[PDB]
Amino acid sequence: ARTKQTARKS
Amino acid sequence: GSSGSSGEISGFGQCLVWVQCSFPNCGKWRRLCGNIDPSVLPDNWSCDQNTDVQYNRCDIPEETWTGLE
Ligand SMILES: [Zn+2]
Repeated sequence: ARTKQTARKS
Repeated sequence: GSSGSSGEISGFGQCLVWVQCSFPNCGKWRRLCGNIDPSVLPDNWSCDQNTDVQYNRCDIPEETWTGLE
């Protein structure tokens, strides 16, 4: 199972 | 922000966590709650293991996360 993180942005 | 330091935490500077479905015919990325950490999640995680009932199934399409629509 791959995992990542992102910023709450547009 | 704007400086070389580990653990970026500040006001309005919120992080997010995503998990990819274990099925190759899915490969979908679902969002998770900010209290959850990817180092405490299963190696066989799937859409059926999601926290949000709006996307808790492999037969549900991936979300429009591209901005605001
Ligand atoms: Zn799935």
